[PDB]
Amino acid sequence: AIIATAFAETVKFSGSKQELQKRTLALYRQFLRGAPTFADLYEVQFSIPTIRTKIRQEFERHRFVDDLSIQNVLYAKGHMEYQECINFWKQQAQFLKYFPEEDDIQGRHQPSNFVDKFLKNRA
Amino acid sequence: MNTFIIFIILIPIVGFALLAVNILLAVYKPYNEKLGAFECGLTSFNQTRLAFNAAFILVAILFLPFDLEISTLLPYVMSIYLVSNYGFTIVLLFLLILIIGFVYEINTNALKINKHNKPNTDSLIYK
Amino acid sequence: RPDAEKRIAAVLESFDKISNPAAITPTASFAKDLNLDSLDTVEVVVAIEEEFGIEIPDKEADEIKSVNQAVEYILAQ
Amino acid sequence: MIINIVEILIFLVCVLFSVAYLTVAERKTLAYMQRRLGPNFVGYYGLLQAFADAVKLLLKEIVLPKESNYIILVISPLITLITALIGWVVIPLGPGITLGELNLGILFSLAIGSLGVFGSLLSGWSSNSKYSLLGSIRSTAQLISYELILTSIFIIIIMFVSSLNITTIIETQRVVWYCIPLLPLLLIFFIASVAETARPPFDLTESESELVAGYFTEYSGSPFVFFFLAEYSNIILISAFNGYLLLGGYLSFNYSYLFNILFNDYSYVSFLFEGLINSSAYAIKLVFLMFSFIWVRAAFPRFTYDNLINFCWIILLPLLFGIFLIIPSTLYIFDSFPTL
Amino acid sequence: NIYAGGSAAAAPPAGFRIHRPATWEESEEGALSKATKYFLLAEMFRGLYVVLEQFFRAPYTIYYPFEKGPVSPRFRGEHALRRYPSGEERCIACKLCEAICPALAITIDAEERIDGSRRTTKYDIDMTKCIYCGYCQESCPVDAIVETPNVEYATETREELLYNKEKLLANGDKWELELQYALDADAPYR
Amino acid sequence: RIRAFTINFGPQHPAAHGVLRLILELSGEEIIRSDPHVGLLHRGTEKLIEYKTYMQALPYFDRLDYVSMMTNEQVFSLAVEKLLNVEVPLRGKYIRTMFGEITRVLNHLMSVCSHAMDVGALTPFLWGFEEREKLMEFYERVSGARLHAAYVRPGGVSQDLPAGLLDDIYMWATQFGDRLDEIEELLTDNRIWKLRTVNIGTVTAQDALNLGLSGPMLRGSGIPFDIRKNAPYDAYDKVDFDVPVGMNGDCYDRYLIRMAEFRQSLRIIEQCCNDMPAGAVKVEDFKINSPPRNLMKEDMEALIHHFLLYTKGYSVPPGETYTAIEAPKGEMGVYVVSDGSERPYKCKIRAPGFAHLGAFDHIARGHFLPDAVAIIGTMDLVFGEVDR
Amino acid sequence: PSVGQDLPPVGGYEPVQWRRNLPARGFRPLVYLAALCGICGYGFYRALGGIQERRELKREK
Amino acid sequence: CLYEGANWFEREAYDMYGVFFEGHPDLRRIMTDYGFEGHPLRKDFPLTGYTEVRWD
Amino acid sequence: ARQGSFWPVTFGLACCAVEMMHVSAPRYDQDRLGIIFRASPRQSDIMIVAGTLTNKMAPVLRQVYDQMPEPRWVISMGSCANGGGYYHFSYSVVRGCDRIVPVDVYVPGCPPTSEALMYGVFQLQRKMRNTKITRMWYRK
Ligand SMILES: CCCCCCCCCCCCCCCCCC(=O)OC[C@H](COP(=O)(O)OCCN)OC(=O)CCCCCCCCCCCCCCCCC
Ligand SMILES: CCCCCCCCCCCC(=O)OC[C@H](COP(=O)(O)OCC[N+](C)(C)C)OC(=O)CCCCCCCCCCC
Ligand SMILES: CCCCCCCCCCCC(=O)OC[C@H](COP(=O)(O)OCC[N+](C)(C)C)OC(=O)CCCCCCCCCCC
Ligand code: SF4
Ligand code: SF4
Ligand code: SF4
Repeated sequence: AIIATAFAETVKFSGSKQELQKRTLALYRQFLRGAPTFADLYEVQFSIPTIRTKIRQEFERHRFVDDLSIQNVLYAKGHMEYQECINFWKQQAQFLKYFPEEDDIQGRHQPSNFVDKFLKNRA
Repeated sequence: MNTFIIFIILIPIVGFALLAVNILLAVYKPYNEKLGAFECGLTSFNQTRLAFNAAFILVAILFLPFDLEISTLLPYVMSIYLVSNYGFTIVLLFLLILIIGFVYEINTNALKINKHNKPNTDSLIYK
Repeated sequence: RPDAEKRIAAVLESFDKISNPAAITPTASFAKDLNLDSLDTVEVVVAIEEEFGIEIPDKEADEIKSVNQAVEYILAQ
Repeated sequence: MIINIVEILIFLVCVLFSVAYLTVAERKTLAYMQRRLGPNFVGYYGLLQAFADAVKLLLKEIVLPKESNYIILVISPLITLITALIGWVVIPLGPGITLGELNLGILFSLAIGSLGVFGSLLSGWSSNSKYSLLGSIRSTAQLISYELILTSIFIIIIMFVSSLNITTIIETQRVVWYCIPLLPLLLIFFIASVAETARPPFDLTESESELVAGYFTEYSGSPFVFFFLAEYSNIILISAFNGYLLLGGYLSFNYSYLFNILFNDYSYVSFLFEGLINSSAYAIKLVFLMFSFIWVRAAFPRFTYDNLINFCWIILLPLLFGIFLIIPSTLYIFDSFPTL
Repeated sequence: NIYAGGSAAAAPPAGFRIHRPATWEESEEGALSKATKYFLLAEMFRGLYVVLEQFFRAPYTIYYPFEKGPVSPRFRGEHALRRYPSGEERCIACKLCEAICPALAITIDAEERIDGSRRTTKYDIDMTKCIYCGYCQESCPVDAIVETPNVEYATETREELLYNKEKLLANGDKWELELQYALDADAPYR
Repeated sequence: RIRAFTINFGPQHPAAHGVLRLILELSGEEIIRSDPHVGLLHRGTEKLIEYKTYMQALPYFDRLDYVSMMTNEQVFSLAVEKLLNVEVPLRGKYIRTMFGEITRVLNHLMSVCSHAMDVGALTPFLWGFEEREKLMEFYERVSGARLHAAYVRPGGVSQDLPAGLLDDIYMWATQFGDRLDEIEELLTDNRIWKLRTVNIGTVTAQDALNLGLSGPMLRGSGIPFDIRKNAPYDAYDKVDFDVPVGMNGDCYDRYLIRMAEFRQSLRIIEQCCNDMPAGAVKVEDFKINSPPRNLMKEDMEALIHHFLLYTKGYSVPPGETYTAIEAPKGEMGVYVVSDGSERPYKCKIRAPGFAHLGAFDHIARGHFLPDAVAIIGTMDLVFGEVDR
Repeated sequence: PSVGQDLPPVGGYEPVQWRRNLPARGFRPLVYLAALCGICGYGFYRALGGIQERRELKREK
Repeated sequence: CLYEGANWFEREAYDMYGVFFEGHPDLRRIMTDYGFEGHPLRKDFPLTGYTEVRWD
Repeated sequence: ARQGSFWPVTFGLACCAVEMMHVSAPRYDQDRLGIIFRASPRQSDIMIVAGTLTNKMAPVLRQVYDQMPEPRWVISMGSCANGGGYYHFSYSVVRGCDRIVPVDVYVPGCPPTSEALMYGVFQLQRKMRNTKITRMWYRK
């Protein structure tokens, strides 16, 4: 395996936090440019800004992470997920893993209080 | 009414009838995941345009000037007795003028596609 | 050009976290004047380049901080 | 009017059966080459297998995928079908027994085999995929490239007759066949015949290409039965071409002495007996030839496209130029040119 | 001697050097003799004649529902719970077939019955996760479950392919004449 | 900018051997970059070995590399024998030499004939599978089932041969010597089979080591190495044979050395039919494999041992081993970490075809698209190996 | 003790065939070419004789 | 960088174990599902796993 | 007609695929029954899931099944193809193709003997005897 795959990056670990911040910045740009490609590629039902707000929300999940080393593994996993999504190796059934709640309302009787959780003993 | 033209009218009606018995007798019942081209159980994006080799196009561009000779040799082969000893030499010269253009083609290796699988010709000179 | 900067501001208007769409001055900083985030800057710069059809490299994308620099940048095409 | 419609009915029904049992006979002999029986679960000894395939195949539905032109997808089976079937006129089953006797039957036989390329190439664009289109390119380029040397072998044979009529060739052939002077021509016409149908000595599309089932992969029902019929009609049709211009058409031996023993006078039993002998000789030529096609299918691997084009244009065709030069020169050296 | 280091008695063998490939001029064949084989396709015709010889010989096919192929008594198919002479269920619920089964197909509940004898209340095999290793037959000390050589029991539902105690006792009923033939020839070798 | 059109040889493809997704980026017909995907068959067999005892872990090995069962059985049994510090008897060594070679004959038979089909020859497919049926009858006699046999166990062998098999393996060998000359006729000196396989798949001898290639692919390329001569095991020292090793790294010398390992394997079968001794077939003691059913129904000690080797299992001393043998695919080994408990703490197979498919895009650059398929047939991808 | 097992014969089996049995069959290639030229040239004899005979027939008609 | 054949192995040791190999072109998953969250051959990961598949 | 010609797609992927190539072998022939592997689902009547089904292939198995023309059946060969099998408690496996494709005949056996696969084929052909496509339209 002399030559590598198209959107590959040799995995490299940064000792400063600001270089990691620059790389996650560039990576958000790379996801965000490729969202029309994903909407065309996986033949989804909805609009491009829902993919874009999914991308924003998945970075909103990991904002207050302190440890640089954990930020590094998190960056490498995110770039691998990008490389799978952009090359069309993932399929539409695993692309729509990312959207479990949009596709259908699961049903009536959502338990919120203690009583509705109790009547079905958490189901 | 010869029996030559019953045939050329009659093959199609057989073919139209077999196509019609398929359209009438089989069910239709399609949907979206049934539709779509086949490549090995995986969908993919098709690229809008792809590149090709010059020999691929060159086979069928080059095909026609050899085909036009083979149909030019067809008037001679019917009149070969009349032009005894004379049209023979003219057809020789015609074929020889063709053969030297053909040996141009085979000397240039126009239809051959090379391989870029070079075995690393250059040896290991150090320092 | 005059119409193009209006197009930049018309893109930049259609977002959230801006409680004053009349606060889009030609020297508006994204972080300072508009209260945008670390992600919102490269959200809006990609939304700007989407409007035209051009593509921008990384050294010309990391540097854009104000709408002044976007209108200075606009003539790459 | 009643007599020409019953003759074309009987020739149709004799040829359309004989292209069905060809495929049965193919599975049979390919099985026994590989030391296994063929089909024997469909008729008393496996016969009317092709009718089981055909009646089921007409009951499968026709799917027309979303990238396709649906008309072109269904019209290429019709034109490939008729073009593989229109060429059955001009063959004689005896002296002047054709379905239309015309003065130039080779030019017709050579113009219909030119019309058969389209249903390959055109079928590549229906359901336009870039992995399908390029496979149709490779198939069409091979198909025309061996049609060239096919046409050339014809014109080398018509150098000896100087008549485009076909029963004129076979009557000319009574003194000697054309295979026995021109033995290398039989070998290279056989391999060009194997190429022109894209048989699996010389195949790349059905097996090796990026489609698993050739250019016709995405089909079902009537568009598959028409291609399937057209390939084996092409088998027995180029077999017929070999049967008349290179082997004896309907000629086996002299059979004058056997007649002067048996018969006394011209009567309908005599014309019937002579027709049986003539078409029996033609049929045994054609059956040995379809057995040769199935026999060369069994023993061999296939070709790269580079091997294939290097085969046709660089090896066989210069040899063919030498043949163009040597044969009218041999008719020249001795005082023998053929008369119209 | 003493060898260097990076050096054993695994030297190159006597003759590991190749000979230089022969040029065209140092060949015993003539150009005419070689090219007759070239244009007359010699070895192609030899390989053609091989399969022509194979056309004229005896095929191997047997006709399956009328003629069956080979059987050794060791062969394994569907499952059967045997019975003693004079009819007793043989399964003393020792759970050894359950403990060894590499794909966890066996499930058993066991209770002491009215006689005070130890028997299975529930015996069960999932045939969709059975792998036919025969450990369940090797493990049983009473030799209560065996593998009958029946492979012809293909079904149309999954529910039918789950074998309780009753289906397996009916199999060990049905195949007992046959399992006699199998264990008369296997039981010394076990 | 050389823009490359991308394809897959996806799963539903006859020449992809079922499970192989193969992203190929081509420019015209040359391949400029290849990328095999794998995992479509992967089942986590190695996570499952850790929750089963060694005797229960025994079928996980002939499930993978499903063309050559007894060799996969043999590598795990030899690794556990090395950990257990036990010595298998003499007859049990000669019997796993022999069934390790009709497994080799069956492997090369399936491999050469499936390659010849992938290129286009149809008849060796059926002649070879006939000889495979003649050998699956012997597996059906020896074990119970034909295709998956748990015969080679960590103690030794499952059970004794049937009563009259040794006079039968001779009667097969006498005709197989001619049945394989005949398959050799229409491939070895076919000009089509030659031209389709001459400079395809060329591996230089220094690149064959960095890629981790072994068996017929390392011996295609000049280097004389095979485990059953270099580091011998299971009574291959006592049995005399030779080894074929190619000179050019092509697919044709990988072909010619397969054709001669049939010959050498038939030589093994004859020399082991003649020299078979008597004696025990399992290991001596009943603390690692079971007593006979004659004895355990009479013996209190042996009933205790029988009832414990199946509920609990035997225990292995704590340690780690990598045991490598030569499958017909190449060098196959297993790295097992033994807790000291009766379940392995960790197992790992080294699939031989894993390193071969991993070395695909080093070789298959610059070749045409038909020549990306005859190179699959030489690296012998059965895919029980590659993913698991 | 070991009774009832399968053992080899006391004299051993006969040796099997494991060498390549590929004997060179056919005539010399010069024999096939000489036969080819003979078959061809006799065919050209009959063919050109028939062409000249057909020319005399055309003269008569 | 030393060995051309190592990287697939390294990458296999990625997906089952999550061990990193710094300086590796084409490090990503192999022989698991594409959207698979988790590293299987690891003592906290259960046998049957977290998810299952059906056709809705 | 649906019986005497009988065309499966050669989906077989693992252990049970070689056992299918023994149904192509000269001892148990399938040509003598009318069986041939048209290796494209656009032309195969039926499918054979012969081998395991992991979670990475379940959409691929369905997309191959989606394509075949409407008179279509499927037989499930092996024990890994009905109910998971040997790999039932594994993270990356589908517990049988019953979840993905609607299956008509189950052929059990972990290498289900070529005898038994052929018997499953005869059972499917018996199911084709009583399909009653034209009696159904009379509303029996
Ligand atoms: C002194 C007078 C002059 C003497 C010479 C006489 C000249 C006239 C003789 C003409 C006869 C020509 C017959 C065709 C010749 C084809 C030549 C050939 O074999 O192909 C060579 C080609 C390899 O080409 P190359 O690159 O040169 O190989 C060098 C390797 N380093 O390899 C290939 O391309 C592959 C081979 C393909 C062959 C096609 C095989 C397909 C079908 C075989 C038909 C068998 C017929 C059986 C029919 C029934 C028989 C009863
Ligand atoms: C049904 C009619 C079929 C005719 C055959 C087709 C055209 C002829 C092709 C030439 C091949 C050939 O016959 O060559 C003859 C050679 C045998 O000669 P040799 O043993 O090598 O000794 C040669 C020693 N020298 C060189 C010193 C003289 O090959 C064979 O016999 C192999 C079997 C092919 C059988 C073909 C059937 C014909 C019967 C021949 C029985 C001897
Ligand atoms: C390069 C080519 C060199 C040819 C050298 C051969 C000289 C042999 C001498 C025999 C002549 C002879 O005696 O045969 C004469 C024959 C038969 O004629 P006729 O009817 O009996 O004569 C009666 C005269 N009337 C008609 C006036 C009454 O006529 C021929 O044409 C056959 C010539 C032999 C064929 C040579 C072909 C060579 C192969 C060419 C491959 C392309
Ligand atoms: S069948 Fe055997 S192992 Fe199973 S519970 Fe009964 S006696 Fe025990
Ligand atoms: S044969 Fe094996 S998997 Fe099946 S029940 Fe017996 S021990 Fe369990
Ligand atoms: S069913 Fe059995 S033989 Fe088939 S793939 Fe699964 S474990 Fe292997």
